[PDB]
Amino acid sequence: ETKCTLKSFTVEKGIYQTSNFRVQPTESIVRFPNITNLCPFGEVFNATR
Amino acid sequence: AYTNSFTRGVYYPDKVFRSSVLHSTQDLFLPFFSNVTWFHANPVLPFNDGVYFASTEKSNIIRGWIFGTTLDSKTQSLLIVNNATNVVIKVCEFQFCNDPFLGVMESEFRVYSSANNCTFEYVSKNLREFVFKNIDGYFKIYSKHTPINLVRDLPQGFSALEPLVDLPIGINITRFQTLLALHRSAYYVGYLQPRTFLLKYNENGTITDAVDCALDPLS
Amino acid sequence: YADSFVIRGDEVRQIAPGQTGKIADYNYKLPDDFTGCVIAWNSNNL
Amino acid sequence: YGFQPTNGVGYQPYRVVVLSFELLHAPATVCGPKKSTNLVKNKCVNFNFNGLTGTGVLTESNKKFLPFQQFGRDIADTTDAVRDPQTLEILDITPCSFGGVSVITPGTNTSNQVAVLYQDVNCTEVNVFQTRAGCLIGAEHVNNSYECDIPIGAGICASYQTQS
Amino acid sequence: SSALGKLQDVVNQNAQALNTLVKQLSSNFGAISSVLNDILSRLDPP
Ligand SMILES: *[C@@H]1O[C@H](CO)[C@@H](O[C@@H]2O[C@H](CO)[C@@H](O)[C@H](O)[C@H]2NC(C)=O)[C@H](O)[C@H]1NC(C)=O
Ligand SMILES: *[C@@H]1O[C@H](CO)[C@@H](O[C@@H]2O[C@H](CO)[C@@H](O)[C@H](O)[C@H]2NC(C)=O)[C@H](O)[C@H]1NC(C)=O
Ligand SMILES: *[C@@H]1O[C@H](CO)[C@@H](O)[C@H](O)[C@H]1NC(C)=O
Ligand SMILES: *[C@@H]1O[C@H](CO)[C@@H](O)[C@H](O)[C@H]1NC(C)=O
Ligand SMILES: *[C@@H]1O[C@H](CO)[C@@H](O)[C@H](O)[C@H]1NC(C)=O
Ligand SMILES: *[C@@H]1O[C@H](CO)[C@@H](O)[C@H](O)[C@H]1NC(C)=O
Ligand SMILES: *[C@@H]1O[C@H](CO)[C@@H](O)[C@H](O)[C@H]1NC(C)=O
Ligand SMILES: *[C@@H]1O[C@H](CO)[C@@H](O)[C@H](O)[C@H]1NC(C)=O
Ligand SMILES: *[C@@H]1O[C@H](CO)[C@@H](O)[C@H](O)[C@H]1NC(C)=O
Ligand SMILES: *[C@@H]1O[C@H](CO)[C@@H](O)[C@H](O)[C@H]1NC(C)=O
Repeated sequence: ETKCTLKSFTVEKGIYQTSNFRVQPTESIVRFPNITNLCPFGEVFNATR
Repeated sequence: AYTNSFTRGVYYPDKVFRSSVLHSTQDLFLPFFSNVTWFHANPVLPFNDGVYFASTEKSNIIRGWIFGTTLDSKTQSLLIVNNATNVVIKVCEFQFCNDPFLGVMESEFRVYSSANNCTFEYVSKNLREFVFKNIDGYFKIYSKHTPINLVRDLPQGFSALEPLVDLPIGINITRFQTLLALHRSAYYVGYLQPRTFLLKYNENGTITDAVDCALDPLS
Repeated sequence: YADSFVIRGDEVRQIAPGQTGKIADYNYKLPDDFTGCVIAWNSNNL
Repeated sequence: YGFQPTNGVGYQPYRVVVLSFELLHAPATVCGPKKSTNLVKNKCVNFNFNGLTGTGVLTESNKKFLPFQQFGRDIADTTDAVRDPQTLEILDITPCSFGGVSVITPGTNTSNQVAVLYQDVNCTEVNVFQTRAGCLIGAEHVNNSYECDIPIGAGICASYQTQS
Repeated sequence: SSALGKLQDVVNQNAQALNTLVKQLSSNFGAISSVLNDILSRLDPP
């Protein structure tokens, strides 16, 4: 990696920034308010007449 | 009569918590040191952009407001009421008495005479401030209840108003009124304009002070 | 590459670089990095 | 229709419901019931609370919102806390570790050995030596003090001795 | 114990610049939002 970022087959002594690093998200989560109402789809699909 | 607010009508303009900081906002506020009407005990007022509304008593003479454009049929309006039981929000097309009120036997409610086409229902001294605004079909209501150590005069001090309600109505509004409980056996009205304020947040996240940035050169 | 076929007269605007449509989303796609010409002429007489 | 129970299919009564979704020009209205997955802590995740979308690691906190307040943010206006809409508990948000990587070379004309520094990263998240400049792998920590040869930082330097 | 303004000013200038850098991550520059997860959610790739 040093040879790539320095564009050379020889490198001299030193300290060289070559890349970055970061941790990746393991999974995904979702949160939302409880349940309420949700509409009563039982009056039109559940009528007696 | 007319009176002077001092630093009144500050509400939390969003749900965001903030620790000890000074945050700057642009919104619709009641400017500091304003010219607020005085009413004793009432008439049809305008709305035009939000409303501040305080009131003072130990009994409960102020029993809600009524809103809308025509305050009658042929167009829709809101109605917010409170008998000795609890609040009753309602949205129909009404027929409102030109002088609507409720009595105090204790029989009452000569307010309207029509409740057609209802599109929303709901049922269930002192200083009681309210801020009413109406943006994008939502009718927002902020409020605060502070205890005065007077009976019925507008005091001085700072007290921020916390959001109460949110109604996705869609209703147009151009006018509003008030409702009072008669005798059978004091309130103010400010208006809101687009201002820029500087709010000081406590470490618990409450607004303790503010600066109106268009009052004077120091501000 | 000459791609030759026949379509309904409506979705002739469905043969274009970058789009959404029932013809473009299921039966034929062109990349947004397209480079070439599109020719269409009517046919119910054949 | 004179419906009768002994009718061939295609003459028996069918009940029909036609749902018609319309979109005038209001601000919003009815929508589906958003899902709700479990809530983990102490891992870099992709979270989503009500529409607040981001990624990071969630821990439990010592803040106290106001009952109407739904999330917190700091100076520079980044979200650094949140309330989750079912437990009513507030959670700290911390970005998921990141940094630079530097390689320490004694010169390719002398050796092919290298050491690696992971800048301001704790060593657990990557013999192994913890500096204040980060986590350093591939270098031995001696106890003597020489002149500085390659600067690591915060008072630490590295060098090719004897061979390592 | 009861003057180091030249040292305070270089600290203040650097902090004032670093804050202005971060506060620019929330401007549109003429776009629909400031969030890439909002342009990648209500717009097709083209
Ligand atoms: C109308 O109401 C009935 C009764 O509440 C619902 O019937 C249920 O359907 C589920 C799934 O098919 C079954 O597991 C239950 O056993 C049914 N109920 C009973 C009492 O047995 C029906 O789903 C409702 N219709 C709609 C459209 O919601
Ligand atoms: C949402 O519903 C859940 C049901 O799982 C509620 O969870 C309970 O919360 C109460 C607090 O009021 C606790 O006393 C119970 O021990 C909890 N039970 C379980 C199974 O978790 C939750 O309270 C509800 N949230 C809201 C907003 O009402
Ligand atoms: C409020 O405006 C009215 C308008 O005429 C004016 O008479 C009154 O003096 C004003 N009050 C104050 C406190 O400025
Ligand atoms: C209070 O007023 C509402 C307005 O409709 C009414 O529904 C309610 O019944 C009233 N309270 C009582 C005790 O009747
Ligand atoms: C509103 O009420 C009037 C009179 O009752 C009626 O003619 C009209 O149809 C109603 N509105 C709707 C949308 O039905
Ligand atoms: C409110 O009134 C205005 C009058 O200028 C009208 O144009 C507008 O459509 C009304 N609001 C709604 C939601 O229709
Ligand atoms: C609220 O703020 C006060 C003073 O700023 C502080 O003493 C207190 O600990 C905070 N939290 C409370 C009262 O829960
Ligand atoms: C680098 O390598 C060359 C070839 O082996 C050698 O001549 C030179 O001395 C080296 N440079 C050093 C040791 O600094
Ligand atoms: C690194 O992580 C360990 C493990 O929890 C912790 O004890 C330590 O305080 C962290 N920081 C340093 C500088 O070691
Ligand atoms: C370095 O010296 C300290 C003396 O306090 C000692 O505790 C430590 O073990 C030594 N480390 C090595 C690698 O010799």
